[PDB]
Amino acid sequence: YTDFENTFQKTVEPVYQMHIKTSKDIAVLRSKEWFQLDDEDFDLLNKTLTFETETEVTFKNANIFSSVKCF
Amino acid sequence: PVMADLNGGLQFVPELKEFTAKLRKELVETSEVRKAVSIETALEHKVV
Amino acid sequence: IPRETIPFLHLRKKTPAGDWKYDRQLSSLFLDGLEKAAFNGVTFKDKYV
Repeated sequence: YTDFENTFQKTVEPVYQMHIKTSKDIAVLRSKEWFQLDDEDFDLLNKTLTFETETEVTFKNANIFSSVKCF
Repeated sequence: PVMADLNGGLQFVPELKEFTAKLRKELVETSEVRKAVSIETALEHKVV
Repeated sequence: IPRETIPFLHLRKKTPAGDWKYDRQLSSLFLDGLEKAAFNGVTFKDKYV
């Protein structure tokens, strides 16, 4: 089968945990556009964050995705 | 005896040690953040 | 303590310039303690020296 326009994949990702220990970790997270706090002035230092993501993918071919959603 | 102050006004900077430790952190923090953010931006670009 | 007289015993305070100068308030604390010591005595109970 080579009909990649009809394919799609939804994955429930494993829950990822980050312990934010330093202000470097905070800066590295704020550098990511996808990281979107409700309150931008939220204090991340010494906090444990959990990311509960789902990935929706559509294929162009076997190896390359035509679209990626992670939310 | 002669006492020559060749100190370049340094004595008039109050709380000098703290002032030097703050300039050091402001520099090391900026260095380490830029290193980490550039390494992650390269790895993101690599993945995509 | 007269105005513009430095007591024979006094405390000094470090100025923002980093010089140690007579301080009337600290000196008043020290001298009042000495006066109380001289009338009432002072205890050192539970000091390890």
